[PDB]
Amino acid sequence: MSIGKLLSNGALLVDVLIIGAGPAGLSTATGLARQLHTAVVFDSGVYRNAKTQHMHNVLGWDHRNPAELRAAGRADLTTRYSTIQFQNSTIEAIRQVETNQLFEARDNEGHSWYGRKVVLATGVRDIPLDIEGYSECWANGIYHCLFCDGYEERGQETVGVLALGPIANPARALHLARMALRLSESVTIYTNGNEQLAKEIQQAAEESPVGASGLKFEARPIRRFEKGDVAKTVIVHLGESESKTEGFLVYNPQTEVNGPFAKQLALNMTEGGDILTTPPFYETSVPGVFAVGDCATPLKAVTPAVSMGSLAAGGLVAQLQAQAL
Amino acid sequence: LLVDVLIIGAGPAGLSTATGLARQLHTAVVFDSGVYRNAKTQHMHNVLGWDHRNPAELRAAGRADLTTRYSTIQFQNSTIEAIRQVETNQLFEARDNEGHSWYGRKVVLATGVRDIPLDIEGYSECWANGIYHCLFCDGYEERGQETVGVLALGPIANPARALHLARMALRLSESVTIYTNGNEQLAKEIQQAAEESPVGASGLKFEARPIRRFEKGDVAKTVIVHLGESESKTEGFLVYNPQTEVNGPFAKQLALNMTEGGDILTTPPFYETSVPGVFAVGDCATPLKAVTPAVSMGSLAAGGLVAQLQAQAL
Ligand SMILES: Cc1cc2nc3c(=O)[nH]c(=O)nc-3n(C[C@H](O)[C@H](O)[C@H](O)COP(=O)(O)OP(=O)(O)OC[C@H]3O[C@@H](n4cnc5c(N)ncnc54)[C@H](O)[C@@H]3O)c2cc1C
Ligand SMILES: Cc1cc2nc3c(=O)[nH]c(=O)nc-3n(C[C@H](O)[C@H](O)[C@H](O)COP(=O)(O)OP(=O)(O)OC[C@H]3O[C@@H](n4cnc5c(N)ncnc54)[C@H](O)[C@@H]3O)c2cc1C
Repeated sequence: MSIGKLLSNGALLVDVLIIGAGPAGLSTATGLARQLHTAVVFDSGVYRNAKTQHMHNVLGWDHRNPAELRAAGRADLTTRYSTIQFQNSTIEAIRQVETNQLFEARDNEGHSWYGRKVVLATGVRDIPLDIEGYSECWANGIYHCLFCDGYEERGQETVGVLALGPIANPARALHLARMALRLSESVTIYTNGNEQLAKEIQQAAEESPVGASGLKFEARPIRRFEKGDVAKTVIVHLGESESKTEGFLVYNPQTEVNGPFAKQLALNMTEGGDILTTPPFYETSVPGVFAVGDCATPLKAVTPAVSMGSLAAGGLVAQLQAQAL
Repeated sequence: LLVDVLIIGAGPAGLSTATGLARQLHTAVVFDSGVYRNAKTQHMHNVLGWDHRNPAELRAAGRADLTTRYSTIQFQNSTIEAIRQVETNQLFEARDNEGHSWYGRKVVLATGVRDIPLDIEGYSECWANGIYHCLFCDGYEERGQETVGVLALGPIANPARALHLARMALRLSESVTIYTNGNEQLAKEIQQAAEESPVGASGLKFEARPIRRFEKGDVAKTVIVHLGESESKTEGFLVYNPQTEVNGPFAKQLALNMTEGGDILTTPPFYETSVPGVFAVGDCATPLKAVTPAVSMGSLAAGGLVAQLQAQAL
């Protein structure tokens, strides 16, 4: 290579291997660059929000393409700084060769990279509902985050909430339905064949201080989703032969962390599949390995991802400067 | 005038909070007295997508985004003098410097902090101009020094803080002198801690003489530190993270729990204060005083506000 310190195997050793060039990884690299620390940032080119044209709820970046944030971040990292190296390849394996001290990353081309520390910023993959038409409607009628979307489609007569998967409880369903009520006159909560749940959600709503006004409950099984002709509408085909048109649908899917690294490094995971990290610096259960962004928090958004990246760099700088080379 | 949220502050923290609320069509009045902690700076660093940009540009973009595409966020360029609760979590009243009152279901305090100067002649002249508080914020621009100083005074007067800063300053300078302003016991403790640490004390010097005054040098960001009676040392720049105090009387008026540093005590995931319905975000509510945490706090605060407004009666 051309940056870092030589090892006995013939390779150069950088301070940090950052696996990910979304906002989380780019923000981590941003902090390191301030203190002249070296990093190889890997990018497989798989971004969770690749299906979108417009970012929201990111201060100063309203309605901008998420690709623009990544481009600005990359430009900022190579223009006034020269310690940050970008590698467009997919990491297939990571191993700790020395405790907290040396890590090896191997890519899809057979090439090896060495860092004193590792940052996992691989993001997550959204798991589709096994229902016909779901894939056509995802991020195009079915929305997961009403801070991220929904405002553009406000003023509806009726929209739906899918109380399925992780939304199949009164807390999540009601929180999402009440958010949807800001955007629609009426909200129908779909339970896909769970009457008991529909009853639980209704009762919880009726028994809550604000009540159940504006809410509809649909317990019938869902046969398929059809992308309606107009705007972001989705026709939900229920039972044998009835259907209903909704302005759009709200569903926050189950996710899984991208890459095999939690398995390979035996990193503690959350019940939800996320890599378990602890504030203040978001170090994982193996020292010297950090995790930031979607792969390491239930707060899966751009501003928390960038914040995690900054704080991780603070911790990395501390470790790099306090620990013998 | 009753809105959902009275937001006191239009820095990154307040603006981020408003950005969140606007997505869900919640109403807010954002107050701005026009006093920003980084008012003295031309170049913001360590904020993804904004390297070397003017911090005023971030505030301008955040304001423009909110006024352009959203209609539920109001801005008031006035100073708030007093806030009080009218009914428990039900209602808050903010009184401005013109004797107008505003009512909100909730309140966000995003007032920032004021950096307390050292009581040493010449400090004021050298602040953010030779004396730097955050080596992620600055320092990189003045790299390649022969010598720089760390002021191990106030909150930096302990081996951990002094060594952490000194090792950061060593990235930017051949040598770092740690000043203890007359505390010889501290100088020795810092040296031993460095000497006994895994990385050692190489590149560090220790200066325990009392500091009489700071004189800003004519060249670049240099500061002449006047020691003893007549002796002096010229540094490339000095590094010191000051004690801070929250802006505004609101933590006192509402009797909000404070941290041991004087910040408003808040807790993730939503940064609500010790008084239900009052939130605090950004510098006034965290020891992590930087733009990206301030912005993230604003977003999460908006999530908690959104949750309460929609689960509680109007
Ligand atoms: C449809 C949709 C819309 C959204 N809209 C918004 C919005 O408006 N506002 C908002 O704040 N949030 C939004 N989000 C959430 C947002 O996308 C995430 O919070 C954010 O992208 C997380 O950033 P990250 O860096 O953690 O992961 P990502 O941005 O997904 O980046 C992951 C990086 O890791 C890399 N990677 C993964 N595995 C490997 C490997 N083995 N080797 C090398 N590289 C690897 C990828 O190539 C990629 O570069 C949206 C999400 C979705 C699905
Ligand atoms: C010299 C210097 C350089 C810095 N450089 C960087 C950097 O490069 N990168 C970085 O990330 N961070 C930097 N910081 C830290 C950064 O400035 C803060 O983290 C950030 O400004 C916090 O934002 P905030 O919204 O919490 O407070 P502020 O940005 O200070 O805004 C506070 C708001 O509250 C308002 N307000 C206060 N009291 C009242 C009242 N009574 N009525 C009405 N309104 C009121 C003010 O008018 C203002 O609008 C720097 C700080 C300093 C001092």
